[PDB]
Amino acid sequence: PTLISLLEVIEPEVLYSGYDSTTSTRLMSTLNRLGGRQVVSAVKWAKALPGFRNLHLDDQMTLLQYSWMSLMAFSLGWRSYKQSNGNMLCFAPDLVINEERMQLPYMYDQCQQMLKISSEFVRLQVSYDEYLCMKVLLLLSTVPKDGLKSQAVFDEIRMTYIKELGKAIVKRNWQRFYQLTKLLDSMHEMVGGLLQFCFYTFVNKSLSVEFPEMLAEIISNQLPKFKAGSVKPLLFH
Amino acid sequence: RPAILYALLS
Ligand SMILES: C[C@H](CCC(=O)NCCC[N+](C)(C)CCCS(=O)(=O)[O-])[C@H]1CC[C@H]2[C@@H]3[C@H](O)C[C@@H]4C[C@H](O)CC[C@]4(C)[C@H]3C[C@H](O)[C@]12C
Ligand SMILES: C[C@@H]1C[C@H]2[C@@H]3CCC4=CC(=O)C=C[C@]4(C)[C@@]3(F)[C@@H](O)C[C@]2(C)[C@@]1(O)C(=O)CO
Repeated sequence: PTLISLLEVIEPEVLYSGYDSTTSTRLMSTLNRLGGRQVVSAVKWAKALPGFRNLHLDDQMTLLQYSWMSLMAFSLGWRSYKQSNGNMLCFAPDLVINEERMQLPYMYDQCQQMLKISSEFVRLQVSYDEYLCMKVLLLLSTVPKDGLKSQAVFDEIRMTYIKELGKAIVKRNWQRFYQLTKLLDSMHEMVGGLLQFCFYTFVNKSLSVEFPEMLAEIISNQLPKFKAGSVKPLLFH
Repeated sequence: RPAILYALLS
């Protein structure tokens, strides 16, 4: 039973937004609603990561808390790549963001950078096995500045998943590896933008943007810790 | 500290 095929089976299928595509604020207040469920599904995916359950409770709370946006963003890139060849933002099959709702206020800004991730997938022609393998890493790419409460366990699991990207790349070695680790690095760079934009809409209550209790709790915790800056991303460069 | 997230892994 092959790891890479096993990844293929657990990867979440895409949620629908179930949206009435007939306002700059509903549009955001929908995406958060959706997002909350995605995070649910990404947690079930998390539990069903080989070796993930190896990690200690806190660390799991943490890795998810820290990389959650990242994974969400990454996969949105994948969708937008496979679905419109980089052309629109595809959140769910019903909710496609074209150039018309990009002109929706507030909104141009954050969405360029969601398309820029996808742009990376375009330029690089990433295969599916590759995608899966990297995403596993994003989960293990964002960690506290002050160690991890199972640092040895981690380092092993993280390595496992790299050797795994090795196999995945070989299937399609070692001039290409560079490029993708440069992309795995530049995620923390580009996600850090969305996370900000996220915290804005969150605490500036006078924008009447809604986030489901799921997202609510994770952000309200994750917010102060990230604001001071207790977070070091594991890079390759 | 996040309630739902927790009850997931616990
Ligand atoms: C990526 C490089 C180069 C070696 C390699 O093997 N790279 C692929 C070549 C081409 N193929 C993939 C097709 C292999 C063909 C052989 S085949 O088996 O397919 O016949 C890999 C291979 C072995 C790796 C070290 C060890 O891991 C352990 C340790 C992990 C730590 O975190 C950081 C330090 C250290 C020493 C690692 C550094 C680096 O990360 C190395 C040199
Ligand atoms: C610009 C930020 C980044 C946005 C997120 C980008 C990543 C993402 C992918 C999805 O497919 C579903 C929801 C999310 C997780 C998201 F789209 C929404 O939840 C809204 C979001 C946080 C944001 O729009 C807000 O902070 C608005 O509240």
